[PDB]
Amino acid sequence: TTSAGESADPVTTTVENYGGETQIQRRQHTDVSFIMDRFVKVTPQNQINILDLMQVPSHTLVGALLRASTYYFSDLEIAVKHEGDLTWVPNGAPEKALDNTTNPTAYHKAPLTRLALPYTAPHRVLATVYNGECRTLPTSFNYGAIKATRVTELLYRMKRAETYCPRPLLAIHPTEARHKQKIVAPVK
Amino acid sequence: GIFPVACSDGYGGLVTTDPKTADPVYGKVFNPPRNQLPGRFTNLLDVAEACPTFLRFEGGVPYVTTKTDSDRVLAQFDMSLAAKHMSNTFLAGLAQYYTQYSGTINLHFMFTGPTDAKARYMVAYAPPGMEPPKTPEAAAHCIHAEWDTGLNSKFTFSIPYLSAADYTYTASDVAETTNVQGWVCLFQITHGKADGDALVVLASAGKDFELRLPVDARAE
Amino acid sequence: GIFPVACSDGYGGLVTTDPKTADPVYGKVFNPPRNQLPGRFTNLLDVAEACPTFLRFEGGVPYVTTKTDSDRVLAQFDMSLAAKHMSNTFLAGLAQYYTQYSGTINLHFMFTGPTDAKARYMVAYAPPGMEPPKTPEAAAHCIHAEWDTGLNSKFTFSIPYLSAADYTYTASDVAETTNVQGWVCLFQITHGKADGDALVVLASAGKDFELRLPVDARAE
Amino acid sequence: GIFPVACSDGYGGLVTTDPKTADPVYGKVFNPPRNQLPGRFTNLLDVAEACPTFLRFEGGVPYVTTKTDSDRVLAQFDMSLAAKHMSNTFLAGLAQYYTQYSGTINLHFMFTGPTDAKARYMVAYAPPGMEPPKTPEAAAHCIHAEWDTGLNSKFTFSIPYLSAADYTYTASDVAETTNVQGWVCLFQITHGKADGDALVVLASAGKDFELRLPVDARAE
Amino acid sequence: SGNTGSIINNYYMQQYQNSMDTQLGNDWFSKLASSAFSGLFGALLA
Amino acid sequence: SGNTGSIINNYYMQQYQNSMDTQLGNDWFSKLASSAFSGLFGALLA
Amino acid sequence: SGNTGSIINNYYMQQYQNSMDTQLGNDWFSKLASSAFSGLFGALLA
Amino acid sequence: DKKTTTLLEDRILTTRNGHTTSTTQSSVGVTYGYATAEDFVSGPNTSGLETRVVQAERFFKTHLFDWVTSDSFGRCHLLELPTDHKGVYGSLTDSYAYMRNGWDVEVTAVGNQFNGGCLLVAMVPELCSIQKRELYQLTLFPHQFINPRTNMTAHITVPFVGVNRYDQYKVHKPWTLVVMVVAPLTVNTEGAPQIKVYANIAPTNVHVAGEFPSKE
Repeated sequence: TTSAGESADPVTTTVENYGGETQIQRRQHTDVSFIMDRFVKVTPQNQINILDLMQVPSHTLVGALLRASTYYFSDLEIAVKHEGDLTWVPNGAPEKALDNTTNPTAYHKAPLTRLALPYTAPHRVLATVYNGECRTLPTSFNYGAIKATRVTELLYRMKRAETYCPRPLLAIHPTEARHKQKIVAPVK
Repeated sequence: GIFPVACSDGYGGLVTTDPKTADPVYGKVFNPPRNQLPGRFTNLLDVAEACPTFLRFEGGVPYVTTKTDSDRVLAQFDMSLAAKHMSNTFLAGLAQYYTQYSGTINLHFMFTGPTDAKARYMVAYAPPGMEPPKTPEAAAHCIHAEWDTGLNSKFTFSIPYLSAADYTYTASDVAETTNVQGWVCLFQITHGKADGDALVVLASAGKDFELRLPVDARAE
Repeated sequence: GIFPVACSDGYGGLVTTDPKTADPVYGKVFNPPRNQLPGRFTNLLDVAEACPTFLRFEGGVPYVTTKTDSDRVLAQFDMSLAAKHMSNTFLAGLAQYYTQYSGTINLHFMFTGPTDAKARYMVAYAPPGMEPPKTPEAAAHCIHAEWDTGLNSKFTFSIPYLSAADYTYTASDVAETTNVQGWVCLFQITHGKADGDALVVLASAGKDFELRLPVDARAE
Repeated sequence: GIFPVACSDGYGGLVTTDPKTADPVYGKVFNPPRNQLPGRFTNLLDVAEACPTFLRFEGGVPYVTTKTDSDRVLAQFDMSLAAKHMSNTFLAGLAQYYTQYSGTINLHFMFTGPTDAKARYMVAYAPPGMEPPKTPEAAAHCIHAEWDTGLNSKFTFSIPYLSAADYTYTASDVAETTNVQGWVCLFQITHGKADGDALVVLASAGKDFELRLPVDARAE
Repeated sequence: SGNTGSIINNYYMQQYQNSMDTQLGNDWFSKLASSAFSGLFGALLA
Repeated sequence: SGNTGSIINNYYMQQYQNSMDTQLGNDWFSKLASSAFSGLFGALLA
Repeated sequence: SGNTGSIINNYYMQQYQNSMDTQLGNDWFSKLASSAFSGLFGALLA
Repeated sequence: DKKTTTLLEDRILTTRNGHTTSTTQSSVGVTYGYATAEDFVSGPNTSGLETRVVQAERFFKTHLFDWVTSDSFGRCHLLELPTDHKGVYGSLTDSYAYMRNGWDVEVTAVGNQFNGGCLLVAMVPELCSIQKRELYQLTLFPHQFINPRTNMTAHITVPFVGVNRYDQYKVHKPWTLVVMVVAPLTVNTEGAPQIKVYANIAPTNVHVAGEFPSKE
């Protein structure tokens, strides 16, 4: 169909235009809450680690999709491999609090510690970008912090995720006509 | 006595996509209200349908320009979400995180020449199994649409999903020399004083477009 | 057979704030009766609302005295639960164990001069973003109240919660040079023979004052 | 407190045929539709009953040929699923994966001589305990059937299950010198100009044939 | 169905335990075996 | 009550889990805070 | 909701398992996609 | 255009903001971005002390840039909002500590119908800078195109957005107006030689809280 292209009103033609038939679609895998709900690894600091989803690398599935939203909300689960006991403090806590074990402290139990944590920021939602300094995000954009004698692995998992105002999501720029890769296949 | 249980081997290890939740440690937290915030999206494909994004042509521009040759091919590219032409689209950005897709992909063409420039174009879908057509006459035998310029500057066309299997791969294998899903062929039938004018092209998901099987495949 | 279970990795370690209870070992203990004991409190904020405690001014005293200058500022301090002026209050003692707060804080001013000493005072709340006012004339443009002395010796005023976010921090960060929540400014408009007389100041929690997110942050 | 349990010794190890299922890790996968696909089979014995397959005789052929001697034995073989004569049948291919069977096995005989070749045959089942008969006269005392050629080229006969126990073994033990389940004896009573003509033989499962106790016994 | 024998309900939803089948718009060998001729083709005596 | 959050019943009887209170023969600060004067003591204008 | 698939009730109260949302005093992209024009703008022949 | 010779028909739109109006005869409609109304304006962060200031809800103007034939695809002009304002709205930012408002934005690029080329105008939240590849997806944001053969005016209306219900505009700018060249300007023989791009903007639903002291 033709239309006024200057308008942002979406136009979605279908194959029925030339005699085809539109099929049924099942889009559960592109549901935001479902797709963000899985663990992703970040490289940890030795002891004190601020819980900040922007640490998730931008090329990962979770990191790229998170960056494709401007504002977001979620609760969180973390899985941590650590020596010693692990202490968590909420958003707004003095860093010294990390040495006091009345703050949620999980005693070491092999092979790792998994915890469910609530959102604790003072804002109604957080943002992946913030036009203040025109990089740096306000200090209040975090889910608290953790500390152990040694933290060797740290995974984040967004729960009940909500996203607002989509932003660019980019695939790899290929050099040839098509980006080609080795796909899994039965052997020789 | 107490309840006897069999602690089973092969179960219980942490799985990164497991369907259960962790034990909580800090309760009774009430959040600041966020109801009615603007711009929410709950399914990435709603965004993909509603917001078409630009294709990329030779030279790194989102348009093809009128030719004044005997060569009437404006663009010909692999119908692949891994194609260079689709590489800056939101659709390709989303598709890299799933292994399979099915359904309709819509292309939009917007003419930007002045009022005194006129043209007639043709889009055709060439299926795999034969080399793609080099002329509008050979391409006429394919599924295709022709349109001209006028008051409405945009034309939209649905590329149909046709394949032996019910799903196709979003990625392209190093062994597949010719594109397994065929080609999109855009021709200029003719033009009247439209030399140098640009036809801008965008793509969006169709009504039955579907992505399935999440996958995290990038190394960087 | 017996019931199979998956002993799950990542669960089961002792957590200092966990929501479950230990197994008991010594039963059937009945306690001496303690019903109707006087003075019970079940929420720390009931105490904070009902019992105002003293502010601390220069010199380590809970009052400011009438000035006989051209300088009409009695006190100006950061609206912060970490401010030195609030440091001996029950409110600050409670706030150090939570990371965030919201709501109203009430200030009380009690005149203690003799019957033949009269005065007129002004309290103003100056929000962050501009330097605090140095004179009653500049402060008039802020939210403020003026009152004079008479039969009733006390005046109470609510400092409003105004902020971009729904909660503010109880602690003050080493990087924040100017107080993020503004200032409380107390001025003397004028006085009649009140030289040297003391205006005692106290603070209590307002009706919607709220503390959230317990935290144990002291090293000593 | 929490629920106490006894983690029991002797339970929980992985068992290759256990009756429970693993924990899932990747949900919400919908399959392409496959309803009404042709050729489905849900029980291997339905196939064994409906599709008779060829016996194997000396020389590696699925038929016996008319003899012109005084010797009237066309074939005599052990009534065993491990017999060389049954070794290329689907029935034997299935039976090697179970340790016991019971019930009826059907043999089919199809005459392929020209219209002017006639013959009369006899099949007999000889039970264990006495040597198998060498002549049609001695075999007459066994359960048996005789038939001749004509318009219908095929004759089918049920070998009965007769044994002391309710089940018999599908495999044959190295210690059993004579077949524990007896013999199948096929004779030619006489023929009229059928020299060299072939009688093709096949076998299928009968209505009450049953295999039980799966076993994986091959080393190669 | 299959080699499964627990009497209690699976802890996980079906949507997670297995892939879900869909339908568009049937045991051939069972019908074929059932259709087998089991009689006698001519006349029977005694 | 307190920092406890299990939805299922305790496996042990109350008599064992905690000491049992007895009665002979009441939140003072809650009443005190509720009784606070929140008005205005004289006449109000505008 | 999300990638969760247990059929049995969580052992912990909701108040502990997650933060609790509050309300003051809505899927924009779903409405936007649904509102898309899917017809034909002029006359249709054959 | 979906209307009817020169710029016309149901393509004539008049917008009124306060005592200011703007009329265009080549409208292509109005794009509402993210919502068609504001979310709650009275929440707990202002303790019922906020007020609306209707006198600030009116059009103000600025030049953006001059579109010339040498600009190529991707050439952009960014305008963070709020911007300098010397009228009533601007004085509010010096008088109150907290504020919120949406924007009613009109961008015009007046050449003639013999020019060719195309501009994309978009309102983008939290945008300081953008990469070249991301420009191919600028249509994910509330937008409208200006294509000389069809129109000279783009109109986008957006609500206030942000992690906070009220803002401190001296330190944060929630919206950025971006105008990008999609296809280069062509002049040919009868087109205008260049096209100056101007913005006519009105703050909407202006609320303020937290009165400041005077400098006196």
